Amino acid sequence: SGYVFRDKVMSEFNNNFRQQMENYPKNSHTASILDRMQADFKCCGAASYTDWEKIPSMSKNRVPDSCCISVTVGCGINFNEKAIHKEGCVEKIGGWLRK
Amino acid sequence: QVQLVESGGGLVQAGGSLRLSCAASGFPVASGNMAWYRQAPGKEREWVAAIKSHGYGTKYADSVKGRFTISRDNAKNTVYLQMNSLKPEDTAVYYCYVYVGWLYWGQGTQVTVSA
Repeated sequence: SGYVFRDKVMSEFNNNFRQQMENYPKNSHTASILDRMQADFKCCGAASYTDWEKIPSMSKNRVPDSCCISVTVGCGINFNEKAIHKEGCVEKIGGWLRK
Repeated sequence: QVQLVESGGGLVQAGGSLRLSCAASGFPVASGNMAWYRQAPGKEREWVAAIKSHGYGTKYADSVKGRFTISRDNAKNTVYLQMNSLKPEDTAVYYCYVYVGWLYWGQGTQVTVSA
């Protein structure tokens, strides 16, 4: 019942971002695109980094390496909370889709 | 925009269970410090359950530890309050709050436990 946005185009971009998060571990091509957005915009997940805890095939206590403040190979495996971006991506990436 | 609409309140017997929901509109629950309050008529208002933003942890009042469990679903942007082993001392109107600089709350929902 609750919704993060009211505009139709903004809420559908939000679901599109969350949909490709589900396809992150099922496709390497999909995962590479999201790694750029999370790296360039310095963010993790849709609204928070804790969104990854709900993604199947995403290991426990693991976030994508692009979520780390400094992107190194394997930095997301057994990550530390103080070494990743906690803020989500949806608002800062597509906020201009609001009315 | 800060909307908080409590629902799920009702009447249950002593020792039963009840689940409250707090449909928040206008902000993501995953990055918001949210807590469940309650106030019975005659008594003073009090906070019972809480979940901080991101993974900063949850917190519970001592009178409800182990019985109540606060949860956070992102697909519906809703904070839940699972209330197990309810006591007649838990009869109150339950409100959900949000702390984002200031405080915002909803209308609340009535919870009553018989016997």
